[PDB]
Amino acid sequence: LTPVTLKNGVNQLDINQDGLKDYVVLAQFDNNTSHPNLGLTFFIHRPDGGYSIMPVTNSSEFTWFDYRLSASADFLVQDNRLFKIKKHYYLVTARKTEEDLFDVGKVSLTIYRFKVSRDDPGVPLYEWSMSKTVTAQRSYQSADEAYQEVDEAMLTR
Amino acid sequence: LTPVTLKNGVNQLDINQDGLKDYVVLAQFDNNTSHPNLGLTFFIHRPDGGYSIMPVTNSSEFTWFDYRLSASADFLVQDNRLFKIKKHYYLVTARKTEEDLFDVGKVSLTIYRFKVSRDDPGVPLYEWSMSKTVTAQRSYQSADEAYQEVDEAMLTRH
Ligand code: NA
Ligand code: NA
Repeated sequence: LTPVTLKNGVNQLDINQDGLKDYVVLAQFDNNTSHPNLGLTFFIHRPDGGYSIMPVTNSSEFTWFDYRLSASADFLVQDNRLFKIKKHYYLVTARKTEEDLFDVGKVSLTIYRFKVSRDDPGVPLYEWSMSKTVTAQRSYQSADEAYQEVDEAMLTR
Repeated sequence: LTPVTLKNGVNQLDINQDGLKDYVVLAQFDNNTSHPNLGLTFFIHRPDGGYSIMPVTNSSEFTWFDYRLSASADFLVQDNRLFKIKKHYYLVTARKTEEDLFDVGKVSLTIYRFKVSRDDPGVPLYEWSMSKTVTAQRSYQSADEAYQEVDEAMLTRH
């Protein structure tokens, strides 16, 4: 188990383990605040030379953004982070789940697998598909603190 | 006007023309239909080394997609294309404007120019800002056909 660090911009990773390097692009949306929201955009390299942009699950968006409560305090309400076991990549969303998002609180970790669907019309060819949601053991100020609990048994089924 | 030649994937182009290469990513949304939806995603290189993802104007999205009337249609209702005049880049959206999208019809061309809005409250730092919309002078089956009318005079403000 490795959490996967990402460089600003293009990261060449082989998310679907087929020998062609894909892109994970790490960028931020700058709309002029102290803590711009970082977003991840996934592009799967196709053998025909095209790049297939992956959707956000349960969304019409194609970039996975972090979320912060307002312009102001330095903590995350929602975060995303990539993990890898051997050749397999997993995307994990950490989210503060209590009503008072400002306080130290419970955090849910949603584990997504890479899923290829080749088959049903109108379904994405390449998507992140939920495998497991767990509640972190500790309460935290910032969602990203929960990733310190992620281990091999939590990612796999 | 010949459009900007994009390769599939990352195109390293200096969109705001400040000397730092930015990314224009050409990709497709594959959703088990007869046609992929082609999309452009823009990332502006910042001095601190970060990349700033540009929003789609008047939208919650961050990729500019082409659009068809239905899964199997062999024409576009909406397209986007990059052009360049001297050092400036212009994003041009072609859209079929009539309710009856299936028939040959009027197409609009919305020209966007690059705009920086620095330290301005809650406004995107980097955006495509509408310069002008023009109605193409011929009616077309597919919106991308109207790019044949694009020229220097259409693109630049002065
Ligand atoms: Na790959
Ligand atoms: Na630039």
